[PDB]
Amino acid sequence: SSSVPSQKTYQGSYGFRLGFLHSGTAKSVTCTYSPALNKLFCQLAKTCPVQLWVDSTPPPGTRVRAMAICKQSQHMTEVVRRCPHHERCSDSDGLAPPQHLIRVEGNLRAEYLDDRNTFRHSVVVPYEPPEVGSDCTTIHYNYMCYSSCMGGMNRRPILTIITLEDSSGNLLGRDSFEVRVCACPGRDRRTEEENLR
Ligand SMILES: [Zn+2]
Repeated sequence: SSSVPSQKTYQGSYGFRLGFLHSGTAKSVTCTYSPALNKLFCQLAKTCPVQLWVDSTPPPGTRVRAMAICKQSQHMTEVVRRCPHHERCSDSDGLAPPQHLIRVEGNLRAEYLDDRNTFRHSVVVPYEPPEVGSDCTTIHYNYMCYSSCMGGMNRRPILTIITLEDSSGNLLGRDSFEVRVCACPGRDRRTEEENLR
């Protein structure tokens, strides 16, 4: 009735870790990642490219799961879901449950899970190796509530946990990042980094 997934970074046998575009903080950026904060800033329901880097190719049937949790210990048993307003909106892509914060864009093989025991939401896709001309695999995520949505992200720091799993669900790798969904990611990142003095 209470639990939390592990957030322990784990590179594993295949050298798994995340990467992000180096987009800077101009006002026009639709998303941007802060290395100093390990924090992705993005806009509501827009493309967030997240890169999967491995040193060696994982086995057939490997999968990539994303799940959101509250970062603070006093809230980590609370399931992260969309707020009442956005859950009722007509923004369904035909695949994602209306309550799920995290969607995958542009992948018809995305699978969405309400865990039967923990009730937590996640979205999982097949692992694909990098395409011709690329050195990493990119997943396009969408975050479907704002950080300020009460009943949703609740103005709480939220962590996204990305896990590399084998076909049976066993852990092969894990990485994570804080996520802020906001109107102007470039300005918000530069403002939060200004305090790093
Ligand atoms: Zn919302």
